[PDB]
Amino acid sequence: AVTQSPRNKVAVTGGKVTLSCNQTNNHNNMYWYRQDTGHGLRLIHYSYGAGSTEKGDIPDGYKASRPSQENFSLILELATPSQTSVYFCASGDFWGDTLYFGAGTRLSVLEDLKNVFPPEVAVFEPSEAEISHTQKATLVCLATGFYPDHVELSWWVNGKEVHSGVCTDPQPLKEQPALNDSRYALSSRLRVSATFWQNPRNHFRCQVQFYGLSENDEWTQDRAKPVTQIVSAEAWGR
Amino acid sequence: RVSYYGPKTSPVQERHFVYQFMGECYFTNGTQRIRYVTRYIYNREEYVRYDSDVGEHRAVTELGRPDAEYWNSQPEILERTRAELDTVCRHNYEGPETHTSLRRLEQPNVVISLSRTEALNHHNTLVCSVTDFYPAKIKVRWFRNGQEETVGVSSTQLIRNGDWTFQVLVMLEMTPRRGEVYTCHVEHPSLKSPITVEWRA
Amino acid sequence: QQVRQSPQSLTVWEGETAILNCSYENSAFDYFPWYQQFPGEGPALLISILSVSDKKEDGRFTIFFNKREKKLSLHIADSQPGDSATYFCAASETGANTGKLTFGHGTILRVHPNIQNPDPAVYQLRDSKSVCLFTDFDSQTNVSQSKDSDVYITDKCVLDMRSMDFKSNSAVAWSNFACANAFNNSIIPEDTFFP
Amino acid sequence: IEADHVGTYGISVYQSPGDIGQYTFEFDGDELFYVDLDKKETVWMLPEFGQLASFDPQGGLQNIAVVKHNLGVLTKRSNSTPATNEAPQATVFPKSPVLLGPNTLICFVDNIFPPVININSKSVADGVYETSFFVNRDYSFHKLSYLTFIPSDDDIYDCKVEHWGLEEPVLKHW
Repeated sequence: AVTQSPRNKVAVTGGKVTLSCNQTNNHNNMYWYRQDTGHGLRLIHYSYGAGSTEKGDIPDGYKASRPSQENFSLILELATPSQTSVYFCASGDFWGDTLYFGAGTRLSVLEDLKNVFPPEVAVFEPSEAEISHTQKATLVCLATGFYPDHVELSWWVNGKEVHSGVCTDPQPLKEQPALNDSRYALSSRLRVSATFWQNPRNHFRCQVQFYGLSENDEWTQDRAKPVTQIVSAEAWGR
Repeated sequence: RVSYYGPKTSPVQERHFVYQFMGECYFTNGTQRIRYVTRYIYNREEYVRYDSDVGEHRAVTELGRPDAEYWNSQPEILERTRAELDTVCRHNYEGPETHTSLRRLEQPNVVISLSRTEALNHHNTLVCSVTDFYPAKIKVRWFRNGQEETVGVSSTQLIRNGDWTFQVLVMLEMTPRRGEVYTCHVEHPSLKSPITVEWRA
Repeated sequence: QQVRQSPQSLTVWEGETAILNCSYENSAFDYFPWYQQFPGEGPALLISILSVSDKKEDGRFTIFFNKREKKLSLHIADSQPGDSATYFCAASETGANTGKLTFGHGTILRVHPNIQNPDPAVYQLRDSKSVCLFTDFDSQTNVSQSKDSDVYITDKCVLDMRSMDFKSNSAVAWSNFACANAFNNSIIPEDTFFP
Repeated sequence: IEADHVGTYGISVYQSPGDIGQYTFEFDGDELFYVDLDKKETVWMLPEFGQLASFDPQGGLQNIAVVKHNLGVLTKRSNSTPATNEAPQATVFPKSPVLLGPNTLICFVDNIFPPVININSKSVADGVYETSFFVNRDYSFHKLSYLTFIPSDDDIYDCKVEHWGLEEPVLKHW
């Protein structure tokens, strides 16, 4: 298929950012697209084969490199805040009817690494009314005060990830929708049979995967560094 | 504007090595008939050919063994190339060619000259050069005092200049007698009436 | 040259047809693939059509091509909620051997779950060291953010307890506060429940 | 194979080492245009034909990518048999009638293979204009080299041709 790398990156304005892409389809053409709201998919660079790179529609700020028939790589020599977007890699045969895309990369170019905050996850137990009116028990999870929106939320009932009766919001919400650096908050749900929630032998856990800094960055604040870790909150039966 | 379309070279699965691809479109009577031929050349050894008169990739050498057999299997390749007779040939002829090459008409430039300095009653040669004309169809005839002189007339072959213009020189053996009027006749499809340049003895 | 897709986003109810349109300027276009992208992953080919034909039907999805007005239309029938995504409309001039594809801006699809027999209610949950919960409401009602700031009201959601049925909407509001005023800035059903 | 008009659309020539390529368009012996492979722009022979027609220079870059690919595969399929050199030959003639006072000199080299040629007994280059390689039926190539000149009795001109098929360079005087 097509596996972009890394899937999430946070960087500072002025530094070098190098996205990479590998393919196992024996294709000859590779492309680098960026997706933005109100502007659709845009072509940046592409390559007909190892050794040659051809400019796309928006090649400014990026450089291309096709050192292998399987490898294509972007290069942000001088990063800017205008670059933050979701970048995509693709490929297709010559005269290739179809395009095989990658999974996607979320890039966040920030001016200062100060506003990078991990999330605070909390689980709320269902109201006794819903247990007595609907025979259902809805747990709600809140991950608050995090930046940027590079988070993924999972539930874990009895040590195994669940999907039946689960909901999460489409996109996060800004706590102060007027600041350029407003922290985000995402809400989720989990509904289970009331008789299954009243059994205290079952535990309900709420796990957030945070994508922030890496083990090769410099943290210059009294606060703890916002590395990529797991934030979890758990409740039990009653 | 109009669109020139090139064929889709089908792909394959101190020394020097050369590879070449062709896409020949043979037009007769306009688009009344077209024959399409694609040629794959490696080191001046044509090894694979597709001919619209055949309808199937054929091997021209033992090196064409795989590529011909392969391109015939996957119809996404064969049906594409087969159909290139309309998408590349007919399209180019009926489209961009009519607005360019099949519309170029350049009238010729006719000048007569004496190769040896004029000496009355002594034999000499006249040269009627005809330059810068397109297409190639042209007929040049020599007249002496109103009489088609075909004897002692030698014309060079058609000359390709390479910039969509031609060139023809037509030498005439003659002897200047005072009063004689030598005229060069040039008939070309880009001339509403034949051009006649004279040379008085 | 450019390609346009309208409307920028669409919302359809379950079991009924969605219609996503697309128009192109360059008359030389002949290949029209459609790429469907779900949240979190890249786009993948859904259905294509060549200018020679007027429609290719692939079960639920049919494209209708109009060479005259240079217009397109994708028809999704008996749409299930698994279709809510973004739909791009691409077009390439195959004769030009470009390799470029030139996508449209893409429409966004939202499939409303067909609800029947809902009892809309508002609950309050425990901190388990406050949150208001508005569940089991019909999908016809649209939720709006609280007039006040600091009132953190989220957009609707769909829950599907695979075991017993079940389609159930939900929306969580919280601040730093009484639940009877959470959806005050929103059009709530007159027959809601407030314990 | 005779016909009235002949279109030699999509001429793709590649050779390594050197990664040398070429993509041209011919019609009735004359070249409509070539594609500049380093500038990624179509360069027409006749500028007039530029305003009347268009060709996406990207419709070749890809073809040459296919041709580079097939060459690498075929070089191995033949146990790496190198190409045979070929002795070129030139013929020099003027475009318009040479009147001794305006004119340009053309050197027509034929039987060129491989397509690597270098075109008053002194190095001169006023307004030289070379063309891309033209295809021959024998799959060698020919190429023309214009020269912009003014004729005078004291002045004679030559055409130098450097090729691997020639043990030493040769020249044709005019």
